[PDB]
Amino acid sequence: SKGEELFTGVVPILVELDGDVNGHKFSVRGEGEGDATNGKLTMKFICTTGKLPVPWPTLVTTLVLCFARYPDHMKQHDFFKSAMPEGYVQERTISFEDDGYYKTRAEVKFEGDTLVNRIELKGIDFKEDGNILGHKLEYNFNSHDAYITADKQKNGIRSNFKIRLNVEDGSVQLADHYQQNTPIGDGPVLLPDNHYLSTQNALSKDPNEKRDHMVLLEFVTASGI
Repeated sequence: SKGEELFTGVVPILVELDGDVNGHKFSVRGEGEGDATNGKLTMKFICTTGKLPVPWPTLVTTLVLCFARYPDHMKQHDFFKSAMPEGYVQERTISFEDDGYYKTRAEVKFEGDTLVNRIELKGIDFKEDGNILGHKLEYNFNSHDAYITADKQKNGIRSNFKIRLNVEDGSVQLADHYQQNTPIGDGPVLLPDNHYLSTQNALSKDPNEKRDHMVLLEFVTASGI
């Protein structure tokens, strides 16, 4: 795949998110690099408008599946890299149990040598002292698997998956994700057989950083074929 050739080394990443949750407007910018050969990415994100009005763990999945590692032994098509450099649109509904929901639309594509994820996020119907707007979630993110299927009619893929967010009182709150991806432009893409992506995330803080921020290490690996 020609798109696959763009990922054999280390690739710089830029993430830009404009958000509006219950009328609270905010922006996030992130920079880092991705190593798709190892399924690895490292990022630092900053809330550039001041205080982030939602917990950072609720934004992890919104803030580049082209950096997944697709192992040889499954020998299956990589939709996300095959769409590059022109890239793809990634859209989601994210529902939080007994609370509001996010709607997201992002374009993932090369701008020069940088893989860019540019996102528009809207949050609706949140409770002002629920776990999200009330900041009652732990600063961590559990490992999870997500099932990927081909969407033949839209020449893309879909994925419905759940995330278990840890609440400060010891319980969990489900954030259910409903995702669809479609290619940008008219280049040919590879539609995969059904498979899984497995993800792990390590969240930390920069001790010299005064702004509201998140340092992230993430691994994404394909399986099941």
